[PDB]
Amino acid sequence: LERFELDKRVAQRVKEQMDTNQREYYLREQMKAIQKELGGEDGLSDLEA
Amino acid sequence: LERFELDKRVAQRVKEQMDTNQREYYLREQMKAIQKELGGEDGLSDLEALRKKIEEVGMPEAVKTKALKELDRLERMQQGSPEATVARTYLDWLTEVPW
Amino acid sequence: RLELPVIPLRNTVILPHTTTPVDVGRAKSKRAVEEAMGADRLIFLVAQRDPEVDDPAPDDLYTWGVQAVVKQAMRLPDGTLQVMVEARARAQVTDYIPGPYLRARGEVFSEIFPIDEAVVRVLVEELKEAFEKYVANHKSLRLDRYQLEAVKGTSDPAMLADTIAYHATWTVAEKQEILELTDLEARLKKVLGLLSRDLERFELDKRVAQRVKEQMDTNQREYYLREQMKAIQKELGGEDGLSDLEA
Repeated sequence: LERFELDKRVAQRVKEQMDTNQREYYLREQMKAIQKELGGEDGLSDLEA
Repeated sequence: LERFELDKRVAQRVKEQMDTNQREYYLREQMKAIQKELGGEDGLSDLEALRKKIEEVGMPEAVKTKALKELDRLERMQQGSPEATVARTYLDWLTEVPW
Repeated sequence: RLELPVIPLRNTVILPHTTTPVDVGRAKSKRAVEEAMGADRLIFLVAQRDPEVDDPAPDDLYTWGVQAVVKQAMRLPDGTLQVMVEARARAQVTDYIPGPYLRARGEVFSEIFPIDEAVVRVLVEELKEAFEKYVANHKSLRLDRYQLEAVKGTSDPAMLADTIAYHATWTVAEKQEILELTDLEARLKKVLGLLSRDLERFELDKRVAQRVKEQMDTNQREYYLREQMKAIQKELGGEDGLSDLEA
């Protein structure tokens, strides 16, 4: 009973892992996306300036 | 009539100017919004406090702009690099001196 | 110029011809609502300060308010008294009564008349165009024309300017300022400009959505590229096993 209970525990856990990984991955993706169109994208340039 | 049409066109031009300027800060808002939902919270609003404290104190506008450039230079490595460390120090210096 | 008790709000500036269920959560402000029902069903909603006031104060109310009317006087004794109001039209405010509950000796309906109908109807049509594409483009709101097309007898363009501005979700401080505006089309230009700014945000969303889609397509394509390499390299894997076997 308890072994299958922790099987379900790690089942919800592993689904949360995929949910978390998808969300993390996606979040860093659109911050890359916003970084593509910024004045601060060019503001990082020092010797280029 | 020509003067009034010129005035409305100039007002519209300044309107798109300020709207796109706000669009840049909305992009900044969304980027900091990304930083909070990801873990770390930007060191619990580390640069967020810095940027606001700089630009809650009255600056010349050139100072605000070059401060934003030096701010966005913090996309770099910061482990002894004199390109984020000196940037951190310079940012804090602009943050702390009275105006 | 008459006493109507002012119902405090948190920050919501009630605009004319905008049906609003006002959730009066303060027990110090519920008495204003009860006096508004007991005051010939004549509400004088004057908006508080743009920041949500910790204590509704007479000086926290602006010099302009709206003379609303009780629409649905059902009872909710839950502490957060929900009153469904609709502002008849805006009016200016002269002097106040100390509270809470807040009251003020407000004034008569101070409106701006529909003047120069040609340009005004033209800008209202442009505003309704911007608002209709706002409704049909901004999925973040999806608010129908059931509070704008629902009002037709009072076709005052200030009423529509305050209704369309209400239908969108920019800052309500600008709604307070446009309620204090005396120019009919500067109200219309202000709503149209804020709608254009919102549509600029929306097209920015489309632009960044295109950037993220191309970026994920790029990552996917590189992933397929590497696994080909792995499907092009694994070609001789079996031979390696054979040489690693009897050979």
